[PDB]
Amino acid sequence: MKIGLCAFSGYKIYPGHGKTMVKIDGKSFTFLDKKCERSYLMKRNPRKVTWTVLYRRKHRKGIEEEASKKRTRRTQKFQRAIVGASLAEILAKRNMKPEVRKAQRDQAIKVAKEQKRAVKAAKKAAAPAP
Amino acid sequence: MKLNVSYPATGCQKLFEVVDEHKLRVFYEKRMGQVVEADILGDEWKGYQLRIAGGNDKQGFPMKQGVLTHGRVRLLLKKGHSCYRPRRTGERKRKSVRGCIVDANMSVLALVVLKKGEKDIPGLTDTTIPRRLGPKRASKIRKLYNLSKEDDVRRFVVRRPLPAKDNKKATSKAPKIQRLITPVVLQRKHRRIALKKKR
Amino acid sequence: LKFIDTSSKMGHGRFQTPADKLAFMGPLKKDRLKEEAAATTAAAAAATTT
RNA sequence: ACCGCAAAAGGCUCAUUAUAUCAGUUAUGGUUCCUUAGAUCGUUACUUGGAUAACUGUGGUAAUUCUAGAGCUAAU
RNA sequence: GAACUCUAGAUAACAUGCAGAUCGUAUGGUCUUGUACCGACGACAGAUCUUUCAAAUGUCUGCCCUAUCAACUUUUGAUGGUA
RNA sequence: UAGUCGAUAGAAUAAUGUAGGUAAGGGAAGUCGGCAAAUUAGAUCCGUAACUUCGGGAUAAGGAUUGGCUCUGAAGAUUGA
RNA sequence: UUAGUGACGCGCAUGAAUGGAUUAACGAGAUUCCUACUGUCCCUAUCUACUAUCUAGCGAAACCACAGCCAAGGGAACGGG
RNA sequence: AUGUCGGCUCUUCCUAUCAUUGUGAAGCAAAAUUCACCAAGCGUUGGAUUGUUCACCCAUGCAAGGGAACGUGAGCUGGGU
RNA sequence: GAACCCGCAGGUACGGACCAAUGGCACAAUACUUGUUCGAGCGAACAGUGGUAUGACGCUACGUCCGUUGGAUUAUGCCUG
RNA sequence: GUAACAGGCAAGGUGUUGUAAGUGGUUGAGCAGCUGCCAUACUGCGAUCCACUGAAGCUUAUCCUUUGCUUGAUGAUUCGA
Repeated sequence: MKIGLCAFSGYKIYPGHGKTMVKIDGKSFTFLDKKCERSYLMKRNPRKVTWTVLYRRKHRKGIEEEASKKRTRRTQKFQRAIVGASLAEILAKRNMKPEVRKAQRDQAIKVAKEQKRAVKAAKKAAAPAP
Repeated sequence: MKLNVSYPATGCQKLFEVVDEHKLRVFYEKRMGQVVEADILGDEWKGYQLRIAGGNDKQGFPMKQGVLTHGRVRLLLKKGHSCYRPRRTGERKRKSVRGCIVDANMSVLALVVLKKGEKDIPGLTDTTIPRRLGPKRASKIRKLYNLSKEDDVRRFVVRRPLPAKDNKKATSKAPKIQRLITPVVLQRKHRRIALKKKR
Repeated sequence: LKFIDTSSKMGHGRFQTPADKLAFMGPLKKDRLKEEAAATTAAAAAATTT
């Protein structure tokens, strides 16, 4: 038997202890006890009823435990290598510092000059022939 | 219940079944994101911390973060939310949805382990169920390798060799380094500026 | 047996245990006042000594 | 699969509906117009950044479908 | 029909979009060859303006029978002014 | 204000009374019979039939609203500038 | 629905100022249906004040052949004897 | 001067037993009902109408048996008479 | 077509308990509210319990809990004779 | 039995009601009345709100409890084998 919460006064409803009303629609309202039942049957605003935990939260009475929970998560879990080049090989490319990287760059650019000049020249050679 | 517990640090996931009510009970009234100590869960999981990542119940409308009800609730949901990826533009649907907090109605918990305890469970720890694929784009190869604009990819891009099996001389696929500072696009920059000034 | 209704028959028993009362009923002018009195008495003692 | 565009109607029927609809007659200094056609942008990263689908794997409810969770990766 | 805010501006202030980190065709000029500088077409954006496909409302005039329906609209816009 | 407080009193405050009330849920099943009891009631506003001797029926029926506080308007008298 | 109402009316034993019929308005009048309502009831319960009760004081009466346990029997055919 | 009838309320018994118990009959195959027995221990009702017992209907329950103290007006009601 | 005993669960009608829950009552308790009075205020008094909302110790419902087991032997089926 | 006491409180638990008085706040639709050598306002009134205040009051007489307080502890008659 499950301890429920009074949907107007917030008070815990220990086994049987009072009454639960289920509307036609059906919206289940749970009452600890008659005083609650009768006040809300009489159509009182729980927000103007200082006997509810509901008003007390709004009205800043008591709280403490609920207010302590909320703040701080950044989260950065991993590098993502496996398949492309079996882990070690991606780790090797990953590590090789800037100075060596600039070398690889510049060497490739130097090789590329010759092919660009060659094709420009070759097209310049080809054009006279017709 | 059933725990789909993942050690996602090796990218792994395995399935375990908790028969015992007391062990099961630990999860009760814990919410998504909340930290559980696994020593009460099991003798195998001593010093394992469990984060509730997810869950799916019996009668399994999927756990949606923060609707808090232990039971189920009907929600009108919108692009692009949790329990809502809609095929069609401005589509709004009303679903039953199960809510966030572990209760005895739960078929499958989805658990990410925060911490490796004292003891290696084999299928999670030992075997690597991998870290899928290398970045491809010049830009994301940039920060993984920490290449910052001086130090360019070309041959740093992941070259995997795949045989097509039968009846094949095994080939390697480069693949396409998008937005390399490929000269063609550079010259289109020059052209756009060209049209503005000339006009 | 799974539960006993330990709540006040005196008449309409909200709360089973005095510990359950403290959980729902927030910082009443009550126990805290007694503590406040004690601290005051200590400050008085400390003044007299100096 | 993302993205963009179509799906606002073809089609059907004529119920409500009698100055209403609507035809002819017209107005918009009372307004909106994608599109297409044509023209227009010289007031310290130049090609950067990271997250997700498709994907991969694991799942949920008896179900269409709806999607949960984990790990990638693109952009007009 | 003009003291139109008209297609547009000056003076005084405003907020906040635009100005491509696109793509495909095809590459040239010129090397100090940086992989430099600068360059055509139209696809899709794009902002102002027109045009085009449109559109919503508004003018004039017209509809069957019925008085065994003669007064009707204004409870709460009815009909007009002003904002 | 004027006049009373005398209706023999005290303690208990039983039943049954008398006189005054209340009662879930159902709501006249009660009874000879709605008897007793209850609902209803003032005011202002809206709405208002059968039938009719046109006067009524009428407070028909059926509905709305009412405190307190704080403002505002309207509604008079008299000479004077 | 031995009720009522509208009909039918050879109406035992209706009926025309011996007034007959119809009827608005009116009635602490007779009667019937529905509703609202309620402790009228199902089905009972509780409460107020004053009593009943007990006590201080004060204090009758009705009635009374003799008076007062039943059953059957006989008997003026129903006995407290 | 022996407080009419019914209805309300309340009593105990009786059977010539409808139901229930245990039984015997059946042209009782089952189901069902009918007959009869020991048996009154235990049921035998809620309403519409009537003042009505009686009656007549409606509804349920396996079943809605019948009688005695013309019961019962310092108990009621006073409805019929 | 045996709702048939073994066996099982519930309810009915009756009776007796019990008030924890649930429901009912009002402490003239507490609050609110009207009219009046106490200079106003607080807090009360008066409206023969002022009204209204809630309402405990307590009582009590429609609430819930509890209601045994054999012999003798009838009816009757039977032994032996 | 100056103590296992008993009783009256106050205290505490437990209830009930629902946020007291007083004080502070332009909380507050607003309003009066005086206006500067210049900003401008303030002084009172104002249902209600908020803070002190889940408070104050009430609590069982037929609550529970008490190394707390104080107090009581000091009458009559009659009876045998």
